[PDB]
Amino acid sequence: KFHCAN
Amino acid sequence: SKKENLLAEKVEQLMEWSSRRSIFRMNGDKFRKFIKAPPRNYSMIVMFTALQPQRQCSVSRQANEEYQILANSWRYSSAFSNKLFFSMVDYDEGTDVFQQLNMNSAPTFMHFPPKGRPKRADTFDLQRIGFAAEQLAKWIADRTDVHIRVFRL
Repeated sequence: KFHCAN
Repeated sequence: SKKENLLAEKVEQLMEWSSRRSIFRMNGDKFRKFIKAPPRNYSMIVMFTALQPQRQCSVSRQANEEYQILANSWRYSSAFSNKLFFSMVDYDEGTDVFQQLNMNSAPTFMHFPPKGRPKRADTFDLQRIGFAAEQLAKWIADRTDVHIRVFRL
């Protein structure tokens, strides 16, 4: 998993 | 020393890279060679980022803009030396580095000292401070005793 804001 | 000589050569490679780039874009092999592997007598600043358009990482985009200003300011500074360099690792190019560092988001700014491993304050406190180039510069001065006075056109 990787996440970033917008 | 063999090691001293190899260090000198390594630094010359980084100085050659500097003639073509203000920020060194690294994959895992380059990160390991120039940032993790001994010998080093220089500090490395690294921006961990995710700039691919499809991810639409807005914070990474803005932080890269400020990092570019910072690294440009260094290039033109009277302080410029072979004792500090700027790098970036994009998640999609250095996924293995992010995994090794237990990172599942971006961006992050770190200082890797020449000797030993990063200390607590060697991760910039982005979520408290924001990422204005001037604030990155203040942190770098606190960690490295190199003072980059940011220029804006």
